[PDB]
Amino acid sequence: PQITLWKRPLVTIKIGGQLKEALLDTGADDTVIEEMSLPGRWKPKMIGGIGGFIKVRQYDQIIIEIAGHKAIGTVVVGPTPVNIIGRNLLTQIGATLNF
Amino acid sequence: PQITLWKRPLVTIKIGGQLKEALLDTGADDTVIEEMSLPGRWKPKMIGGIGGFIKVRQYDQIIIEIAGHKAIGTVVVGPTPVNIIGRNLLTQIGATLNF
Ligand SMILES: COc1ccc(S(=O)(=O)N(CC(C)C)C[C@@H](O)[C@H](Cc2ccccc2)NC(=O)O[C@H]2CO[C@H]3O[C@@H]4OCC[C@@H]4[C@H]32)cc1
Ligand SMILES: [Cl-]
Ligand SMILES: [Cl-]
Ligand SMILES: [Cl-]
Ligand SMILES: [Cl-]
Ligand SMILES: [Cl-]
Ligand code: NA
Ligand code: NA
Repeated sequence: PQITLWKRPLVTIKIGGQLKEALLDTGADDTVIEEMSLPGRWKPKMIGGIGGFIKVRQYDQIIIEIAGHKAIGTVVVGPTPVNIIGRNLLTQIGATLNF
Repeated sequence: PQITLWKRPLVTIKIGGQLKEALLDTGADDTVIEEMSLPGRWKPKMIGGIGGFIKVRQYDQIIIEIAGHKAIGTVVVGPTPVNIIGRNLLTQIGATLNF
């Protein structure tokens, strides 16, 4: 698809069998998801946004569908104001920025 | 141009006669620039993201050249850790997400 940016580029994702809404975010290195349960072990990570840092739980090789495209990669979980799909999984679904 | 997302989508911008590097950021509603002076009136605003909120000064009708494309709109200025081109100006240069 071709997505214009007059509105937020929100898409449906599926993770852990659950449907969620997420922002396709070229300004995010990482994929950041609201508090939820994921399988396996996690390791710690500090991510920094506009208003400082938050601690998150990093899970690798998580299976997630994004706007209908399968990805498998790292997802970090923590107190984000919105689910964010960052460049690590945008590259997996073949997304580009064009103008 | 077509920008792949293996790396941060950083471009050169010109604003207020200065050159800066900025992130093309589809996850950003607004265009947020680090502390600088801009001409005209301004009003205070709070904007928030990962970590919390920052106070910024909102300037209207500001022209920015974004990787060679001129665009005009609101720019907010404050203690952001990175210069960000948000959707309010990405739309003006015709930027889209494609996959
Ligand atoms: C109202 O208008 C706004 C409101 C909010 C924002 S924002 O900067 O807070 N953000 C909104 C979003 C979190 C809902 C835009 C994002 O693109 C920021 C943009 C951003 C980038 C860097 C630093 C600060 C902000 N990215 C970001 O926080 O990425 C996080 C997660 O991944 C890491 O990669 C990034 O690079 C490493 C750190 C960040 C980490 C911008 C304009
Ligand atoms: Cl919107
Ligand atoms: Cl979708
Ligand atoms: Cl990954
Ligand atoms: Cl605007
Ligand atoms: Cl358009
Ligand atoms: Na795992
Ligand atoms: Na103005």
